[PDB]
Amino acid sequence: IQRTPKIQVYSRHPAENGKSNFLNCYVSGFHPSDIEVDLLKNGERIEKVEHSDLSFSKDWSFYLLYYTEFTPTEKDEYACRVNHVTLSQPKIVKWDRDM
Amino acid sequence: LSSPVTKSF
Amino acid sequence: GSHSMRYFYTAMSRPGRGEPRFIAVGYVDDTQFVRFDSDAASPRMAPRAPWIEQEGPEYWDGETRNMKASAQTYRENLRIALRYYNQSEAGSHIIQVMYGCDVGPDGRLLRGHDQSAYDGKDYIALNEDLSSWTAADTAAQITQRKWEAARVAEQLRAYLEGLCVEWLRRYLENGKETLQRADPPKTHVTHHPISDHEATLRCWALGFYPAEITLTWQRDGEDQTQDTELVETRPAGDRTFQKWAAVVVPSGEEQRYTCHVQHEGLPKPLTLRWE
Amino acid sequence: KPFLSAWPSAVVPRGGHVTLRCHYRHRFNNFMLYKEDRIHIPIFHGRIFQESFNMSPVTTAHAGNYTCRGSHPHSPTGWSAPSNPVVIMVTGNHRKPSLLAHPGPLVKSGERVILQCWSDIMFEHFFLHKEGISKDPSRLVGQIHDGVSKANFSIGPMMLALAGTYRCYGSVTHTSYQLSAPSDPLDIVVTGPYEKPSLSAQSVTLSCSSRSSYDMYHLSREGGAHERRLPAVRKVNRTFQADFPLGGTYRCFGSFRHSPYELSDPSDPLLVS
Ligand SMILES: *[C@@H]1O[C@H](CO)[C@@H](O)[C@H](O)[C@H]1NC(C)=O
Ligand SMILES: *[C@@H]1O[C@H](CO)[C@@H](O)[C@H](O)[C@H]1NC(C)=O
Ligand SMILES: *[C@@H]1O[C@H](CO)[C@@H](O)[C@H](O)[C@H]1NC(C)=O
Repeated sequence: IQRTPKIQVYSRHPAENGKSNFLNCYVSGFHPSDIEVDLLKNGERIEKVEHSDLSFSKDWSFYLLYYTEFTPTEKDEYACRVNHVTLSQPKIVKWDRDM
Repeated sequence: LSSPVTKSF
Repeated sequence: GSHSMRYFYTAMSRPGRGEPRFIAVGYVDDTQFVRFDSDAASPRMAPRAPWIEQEGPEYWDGETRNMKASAQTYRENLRIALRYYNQSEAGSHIIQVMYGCDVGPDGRLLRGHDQSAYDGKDYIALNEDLSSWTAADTAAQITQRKWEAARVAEQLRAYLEGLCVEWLRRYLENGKETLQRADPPKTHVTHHPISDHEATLRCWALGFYPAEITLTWQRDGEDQTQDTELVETRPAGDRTFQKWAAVVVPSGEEQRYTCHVQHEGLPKPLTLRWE
Repeated sequence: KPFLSAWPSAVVPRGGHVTLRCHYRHRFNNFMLYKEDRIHIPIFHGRIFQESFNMSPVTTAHAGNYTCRGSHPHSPTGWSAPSNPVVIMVTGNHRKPSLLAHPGPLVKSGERVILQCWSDIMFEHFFLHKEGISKDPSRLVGQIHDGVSKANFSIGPMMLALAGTYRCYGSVTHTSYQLSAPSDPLDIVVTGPYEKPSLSAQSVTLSCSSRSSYDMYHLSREGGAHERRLPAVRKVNRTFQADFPLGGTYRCFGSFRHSPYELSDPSDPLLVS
């Protein structure tokens, strides 16, 4: 049995334009562990992207945090691209300041 | 400290 | 207290895509402090929190050796699981293990855990008495018979009662400023109109530790727990957490609703309104 | 960097089959192969393999040290870095060596055992290989003495992961990837830490029993020929017992289902008059 990943795209700190911040894509509830996650700037992959070590919750489903330094702007659109064996094509979840 | 106990299936 | 220490093992086969991988992570409460990955140049137990970095070489040597032994054992365990369920040798499979201890305020053992799963489903687990096992199927019954014959439960109990608790104490002491002092959530309420006849009230909690928190919406003092939207608690990236809870309200009834926030970093429970 | 693998085994007999797979960018994609003699000449004249390279039936020509490169068009070279090296060794080219266990094949948990490979033929190298899919051999240089060449492989500390069927091979100079026929198989078995059964006398019949739920029992005469199997039967007194109907010294082992290379600790020696 396989579980599709839940995705949250959000900033570490309250995002203000021009102020240095961190962009997070939190993926969770998925199984098995093999998964692909990219952070996107106007549809293009960010270079330096670090991630947490593979862990799982009490329901045995895995979770992972991918994060990158970024500077909040309204011109630039940031997003998260997640591919999993349960997904035919990779999901794009866009960063929204009120979610 | 992790467990030193072997868990062989 | 109360506090917990947990270790999480992930062992996975991936024929054709790599050699079997073993990943171990260590947690005190909600804070990861160690990791081990068999897919490195030279696999070693590594620090993942600043308050463990000043432990001596004996700690890291011992832990690295133990993790190497564990990695070998669980690679073999994958191979065994294949025979148990009569499965193909070309498939990818996963064993997961979590174990550890919950201690109380003074720092004495309250409960012990040691559970393991195969391919995301429960396999076998140590019972509360820490002397018996619960199996989910026949293969796990084989494993149970083995572990009973080998008296693994006695050893596990000896570890949970002894080293797990003491080292948990030492860890809690090492990073008390970060592990034993809760950080209250910075909180606020936002308004987002859906239509001209309804809108969304969203209650935000940010930057809190530990991860446990309660966010509830009340209409005239009564929980609207059915028609409320909760998100998973999410990590901010700096060992602190975020969460929010939303509710859909009729236009002009914003005054009737209140958001309630309980977290151990707060002296008194929090109540919030939008204006 | 691609991941190169051989299935089911890199150690493969002549006439057998082995498939090389190159996994790169989430695919078993088009790739080129390379030997170790000079690393940047693609074999079979730059042949780009579509799916995977099935060598079947295996000849001595397939033996060698392989590395693959996956196709990567949107890159300066158009091709990936050199993958992990995989050494294909072909067996069945010389007379088999001999493989011996010191002190014996039954090794109790935590301890060590010496697997000695030797031959009359002056083998330059010896290779110890355990039976199993995706297993790599160990190498030692042959020591020459008294007309025979030999090598001692150390195995320990004994765990289930180290148990199984072992075979050793020899390789003569100028043909390092060509191995001999396999030596006769040696089953290295771990004993313990599972609790020892009791062994007693009920013409006589030797009964070995235990409180533990062993699936079957093995009876063995110390200095005997073959071991005697007998399924454990769950008795009324909740003991699991086997009754071996019958001078010398006997020992009893317990074992579980689907676990061929592990036994309990041996029972106390039983003297039968
Ligand atoms: C296989 O090739 C690599 C690099 O070409 C080399 O490092 C390695 O020693 C070779 N393996 C053997 C057994 O010769
Ligand atoms: C190889 O192992 C056995 C027992 O140790 C014995 O034949 C011999 O002592 C060893 N050969 C050596 C150490 O050269
Ligand atoms: C259990 O019953 C058998 C007889 O069927 C007997 O030989 C054996 O001694 C008994 N075991 C114990 C511990 O009493």
